[PDB]
Amino acid sequence: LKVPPHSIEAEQSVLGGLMLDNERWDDVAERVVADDFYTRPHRHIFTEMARLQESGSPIDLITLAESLERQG
Amino acid sequence: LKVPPHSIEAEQSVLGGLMLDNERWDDVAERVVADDFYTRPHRHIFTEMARLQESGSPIDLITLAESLERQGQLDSVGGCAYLAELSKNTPSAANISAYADIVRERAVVREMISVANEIAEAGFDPQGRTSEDLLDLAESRVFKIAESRANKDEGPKNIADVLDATVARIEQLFQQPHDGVTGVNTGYDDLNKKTAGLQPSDLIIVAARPSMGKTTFAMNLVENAAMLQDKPVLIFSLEMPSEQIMMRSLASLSRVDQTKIRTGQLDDEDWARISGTMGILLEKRNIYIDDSSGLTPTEVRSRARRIAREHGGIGLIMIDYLQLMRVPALSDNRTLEIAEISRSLKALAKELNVPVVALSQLNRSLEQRADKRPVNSDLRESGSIEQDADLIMFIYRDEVYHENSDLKGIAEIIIGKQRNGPIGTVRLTFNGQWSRFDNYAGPQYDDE
Amino acid sequence: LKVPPHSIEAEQSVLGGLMLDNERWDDVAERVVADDFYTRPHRHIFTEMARLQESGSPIDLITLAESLERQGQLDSVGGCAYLAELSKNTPSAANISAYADIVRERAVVREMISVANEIAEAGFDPQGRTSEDLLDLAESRVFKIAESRANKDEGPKNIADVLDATVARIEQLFQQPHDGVTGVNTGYDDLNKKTAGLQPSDLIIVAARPSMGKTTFAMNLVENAAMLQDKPVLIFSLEMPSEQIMMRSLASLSRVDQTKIRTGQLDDEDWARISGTMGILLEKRNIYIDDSSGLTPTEVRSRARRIAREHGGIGLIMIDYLQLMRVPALSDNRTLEIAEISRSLKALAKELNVPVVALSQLNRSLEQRADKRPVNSDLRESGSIEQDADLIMFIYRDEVYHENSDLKGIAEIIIGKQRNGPIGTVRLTFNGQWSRFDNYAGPQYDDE
Amino acid sequence: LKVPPHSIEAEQSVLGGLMLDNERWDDVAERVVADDFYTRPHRHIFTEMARLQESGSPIDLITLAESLERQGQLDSVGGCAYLAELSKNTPSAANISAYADIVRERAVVREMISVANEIAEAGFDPQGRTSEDLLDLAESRVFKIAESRANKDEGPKNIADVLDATVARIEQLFQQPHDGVTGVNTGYDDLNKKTAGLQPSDLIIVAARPSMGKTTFAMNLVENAAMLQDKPVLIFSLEMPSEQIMMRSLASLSRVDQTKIRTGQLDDEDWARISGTMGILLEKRNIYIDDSSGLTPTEVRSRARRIAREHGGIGLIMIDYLQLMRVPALSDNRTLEIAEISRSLKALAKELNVPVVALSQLNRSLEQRADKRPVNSDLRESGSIEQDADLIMFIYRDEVYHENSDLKGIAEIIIGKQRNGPIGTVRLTFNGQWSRFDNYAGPQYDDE
DNA sequence: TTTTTTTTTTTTT
Ligand SMILES: Nc1ncnc2c1ncn2[C@@H]1O[C@H](COP(=O)(O)OP(=O)(O)O)[C@@H](O)[C@H]1O
Ligand SMILES: Nc1ncnc2c1ncn2[C@@H]1O[C@H](COP(=O)(O)OP(=O)(O)O)[C@@H](O)[C@H]1O
Ligand SMILES: Nc1ncnc2c1ncn2[C@@H]1O[C@H](COP(=O)(O)OP(=O)(O)O)[C@@H](O)[C@H]1O
Ligand code: ALF
Ligand code: ALF
Ligand code: ALF
Ligand SMILES: [Mg+2]
Ligand SMILES: [Mg+2]
Ligand SMILES: [Mg+2]
Repeated sequence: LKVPPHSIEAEQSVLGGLMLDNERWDDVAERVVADDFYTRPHRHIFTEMARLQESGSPIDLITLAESLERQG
Repeated sequence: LKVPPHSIEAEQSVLGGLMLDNERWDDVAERVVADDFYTRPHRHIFTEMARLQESGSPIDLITLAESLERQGQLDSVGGCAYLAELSKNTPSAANISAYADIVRERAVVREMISVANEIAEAGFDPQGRTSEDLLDLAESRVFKIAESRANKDEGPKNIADVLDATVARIEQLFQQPHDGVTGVNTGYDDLNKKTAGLQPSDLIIVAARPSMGKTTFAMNLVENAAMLQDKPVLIFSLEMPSEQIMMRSLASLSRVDQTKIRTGQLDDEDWARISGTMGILLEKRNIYIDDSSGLTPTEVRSRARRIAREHGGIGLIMIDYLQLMRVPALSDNRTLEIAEISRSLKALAKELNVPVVALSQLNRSLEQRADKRPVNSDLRESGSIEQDADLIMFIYRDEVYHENSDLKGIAEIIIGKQRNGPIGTVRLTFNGQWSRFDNYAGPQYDDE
Repeated sequence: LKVPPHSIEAEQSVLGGLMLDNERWDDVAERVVADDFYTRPHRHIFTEMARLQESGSPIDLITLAESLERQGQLDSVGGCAYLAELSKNTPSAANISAYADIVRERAVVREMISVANEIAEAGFDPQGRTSEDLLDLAESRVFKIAESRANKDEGPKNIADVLDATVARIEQLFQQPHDGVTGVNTGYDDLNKKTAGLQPSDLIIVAARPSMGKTTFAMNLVENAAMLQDKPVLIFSLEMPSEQIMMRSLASLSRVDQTKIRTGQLDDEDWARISGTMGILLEKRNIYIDDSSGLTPTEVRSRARRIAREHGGIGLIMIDYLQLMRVPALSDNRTLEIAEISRSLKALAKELNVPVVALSQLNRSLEQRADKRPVNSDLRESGSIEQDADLIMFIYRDEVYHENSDLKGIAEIIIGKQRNGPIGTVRLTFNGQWSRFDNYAGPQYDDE
Repeated sequence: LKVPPHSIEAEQSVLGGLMLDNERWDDVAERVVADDFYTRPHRHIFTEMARLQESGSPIDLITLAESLERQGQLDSVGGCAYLAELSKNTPSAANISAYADIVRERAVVREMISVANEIAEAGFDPQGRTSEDLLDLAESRVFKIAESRANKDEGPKNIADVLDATVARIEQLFQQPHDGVTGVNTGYDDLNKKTAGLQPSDLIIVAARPSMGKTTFAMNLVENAAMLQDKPVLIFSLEMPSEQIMMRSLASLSRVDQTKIRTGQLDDEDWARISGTMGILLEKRNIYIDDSSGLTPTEVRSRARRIAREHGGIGLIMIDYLQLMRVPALSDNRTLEIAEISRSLKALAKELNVPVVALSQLNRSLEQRADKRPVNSDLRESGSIEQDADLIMFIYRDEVYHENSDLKGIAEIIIGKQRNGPIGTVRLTFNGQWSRFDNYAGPQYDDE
């Protein structure tokens, strides 16, 4: 089982920073997309993050937790 | 087991936030109330908070703890540590609106779930109630749910409210003495008399046959808007590269034969003029160009939003042109695709409160007629282009069709539609060499 | 477990009665169906009985058993022995009707129980659904449940009652000393002669090409109706903001060129007239404006009923315009979507007993003819728009198409369809500056 | 084991009717012969009656038993007991026409099966026969079945018949017209000739564009049928309330301008006419009208059967209109939904033996052509409407499309299909004021 | 399977 090329640490840094700040969303929106993330959990979080952002709502742990909870 | 929905953390944040800043008290109070919480101690804290606010006492930890201790509810809700933890987990007070909005949503869902349980309880056991009564209770409960929302969806509005807003708008328009130009200045005084500028929230359209000056006129509008105000203007050039557009603009502003610019056979005076134009443009710096091809309506909206957010709003956006945009979801039916694009452009204008100037092409049926001036029903593939547009300007140069025309170098701006305003024709001198439309100083010919 | 209420005795008595006396099968069919039975074997037996009866085969203990064996359901239902026991249990079909109603009540109770269960699940597992989605779901389920109670009592039956009801209405109208007008007063004498006002329970339609004046005419009818009666009038402006609608209606009533109102260049006399209009509007307070975009037929019904309930009925409903309404279910077939919208609006008018005025657009095929007067088959996407409307009015302004036309500032209201009246043309004056249509007091031209 | 199709009841009913009435034996003999049955003893009986008719002896129980006893066939046919039973099965001798046709139809089907069996036999065992022999044998058999049917409208008339018809009709015309009609009266003499009335078990169709008199014509047929018979008539008005339908009927029967009735501006003379009409209608009391909306083929069948059983049969059924019925099961394919609806109506029509009139709409393609007269291909969603229809009438009014046409107030009924008789055009006068059609007494232009 | 809206080429009156 050859290891597919991926970097979890970079993904974790990107997801955490976006949680910290909202002004850089554009910086990452152009660069990466939901399909970019390797692990499905990260893919789910980014999709929820995008859904909140395009709704014009603040990004935070509580908002993300509820939004992910809504979709199960 | 099924746990009724609730957000303890959000309940913590809303309670925590107000203790720092009380200015957002109205925002939290109007949005949510103590009945929205799922945990009883939180309801007790908010009830105390509302009482303290009504008493004029500042909202803070010390005042809250004092009130709870005096009332004896401090033990029930915790204490100094518990209330300190309440504010500790708050991410930011500014976000409190979202936390309050979340709390409202959880309460609404709980209210709906309770109603569903009440409906199920009533249905399972008639308790002497007939079928019709059960329908009535369901209707009454549903109406209550739609009643407890407190609008939130812009339902029908009484006429008294509308009159108050409209008369206010007219009164403020009275004060500012603009004398004709309510919207963006077009730069051609004959055109301002009819359009009164490019009004915000409009979908303007410029249409003409190929090589009639459609991109030459639009760029003149963009140049005049940039120099006659201070807000950024955004250009989506899906047809030509950015370099070609700028080569024309230098020729227009500096009034230098664009053949020399494109070819490089420039003299000393031409260099002097171009240097003057460059200084002016770099002094303002409020023009943005995006020459990417085949953009979808979503990409157009996203990029416009970012420019507006960063630079404090937009003043005008131009699209060149409408039919080059793509909607991949609707690609089997070109008629539906064009209708979707037109609707999106109108929606974008409303959202940003900015005029959108989208160019368009024309059918070939115009060329089978004895009279070759355009009409509304010539717009290409135009299902709803004629219906959504609030203003339609056609460019017609008679010299193209009749060589011996008397109107040599006199273009006509035919206003084919204007929702709020008259229609007519405007004559402008066309200097193709400089890629420019100028005011027609000649004698005014009455329009029929 | 929560066993749903049921009465197998009524089902068994009905089944025995059908097998004994097949003549009373109508009594069962007019109260219950195959799916009303608590036990599935009863449902299979009823369905087989219906198939046999529809084929002319008698419903007895032999034919039903033979049919079940051929279809293979004889094993699932139990066999001939179960049918034999059902025959023994039921004495006679003398009281079959009472049992059928009980089974209908049980079937209804099972349905409302299921609806309550579904709603509870949705609240417990919204799966991301917003509060509105469940609200509309609750409304639809209530409407479906009440549907069985709408028309389930009587069918054709009497004619004597039809004559009694009809003659009574003629007497009421005869006694009432009205001047030909029986519906809402349009405000234009020539139009009242042909239409006799906007009749209740009708679907009126106004159509024309872009910028012909569909909204200008429609708002004039709204203003005249509001001033000439007391019941509220409701407006759905899916296209223009409420503010723009008010500016037009403020210019029409006060007769002030709307150019000044829009631009704010008003003198003292204009402010006097606008003040007079505001006084009159605020005295009545029976106009409601809703400018939400993209409303489904369900939302239109919900908001219309709420206004009627609060203010004791409606007098007129205006929609601007048909094609802008949405039906997400039928979002693939546009033709079916338009057909559904038209059917719903006609039903809404009948339900509330109030004329509904819905505007519409026209095809481009009109613009390829020598005679450019609209006809019924020009309505856009119009599957059943022509087939459902009770009255269709077209707006034609000749001066738009011929600059030399003698009819300058004259509009023709072409009545393209009317089920219960003549068709013809009515000529009015168009004052665009004021956004108004006026009676054509000038010389009258007989209509061929 | 596949049992060849047959109709035992038809055989028994035909035999009994012949025994009772002897003057109609010729009609039965021409339509069906002894060999056309399925059971040998019944064929023997028919041979006995044919022999008796050849000798001229009366045909009845006594004569039939005498002939059978003399020939020894009395025991073969079960004796005199079965001879009496044959008449006991027959309700009446007048209805022998339908039973004889069924016997002929089964005979044709049996012959087809035998030919198919012979075809399989030859193909399975060529015996040396070339493919040409097999094909020629098959072709000859097909022609025998097709040509061994008699009937009418089966080819070009020869010369001898034409000459006799020419001289015969020339002689008759200059003396008297000699109109036969001899059909289920529709009230219009010119229409009875081309249709022989509305024959039972058919599925008639009326089609036209919106607002063409489609409902006006159907109501006139229902009224005329009601007065000229005693059997009840039924109406399913899925579009207009019973009040509006009754208002039109009062205007039509009493010949009163229906605008006055709608607005109530009547006088003493008009009230006298209406009172007279109400007396006549209540005297008969044989019209039933249902205004339920969105019915299903099951619901109409149940209601129609109930009315028939209560009052002993239905003389006519009218539906307004076809496309408005609903079939929830097939609620995804409209084409299949309409196909099921049309099939169900035809099944009901033959099941009750009563004409069924169903209205239908038309496409918009009709208006595209230069000739706007409808054709059978214009029926809307016509998956199977044309196939099942036994008679199709289109309503046309040239005045609608041409103001200067000389056919003012003239409506053409275009028969686009018919089982028996020709297809042509029938002119009528359309008095819209009274919501009525009248016989075209004017110059009867020769139809080309 | 049916109804709708847009292009482009031919033939006729
Ligand atoms: N140097 C020049 N001299 C004269 N005419 C020119 C020159 N450069 C461009 N034009 C003219 O300007 C016209 C407008 O071009 P353009 O705006 O690209 O048309 P559109 O964008 O409507 O297709 C063209 O018809 C072209 O002939
Ligand atoms: N100040 C004005 N002077 C002259 N004509 C005007 C003025 N304001 C509006 N109009 C005309 O009134 C018409 C009204 O258009 P509108 O009511 O929007 O039609 P629709 O609603 O069918 O699109 C427009 O065609 C416009 O040209
Ligand atoms: N008083 C009247 N004067 C002239 N024509 C009338 C009058 N009343 C009704 N009509 C005409 O009778 C026709 C009947 O239409 P209708 O039968 O409802 O159409 P459909 O064929 O769709 O059922 C209408 O087109 C209407 O114009
Ligand atoms: F060349 Al073009 F619109 F025809 F830019
Ligand atoms: F602008 Al419109 F009908 F064409 F309101
Ligand atoms: F008026 Al209709 F079918 F078009 F009854
Ligand atoms: Mg261009
Ligand atoms: Mg409008
Ligand atoms: Mg009708």
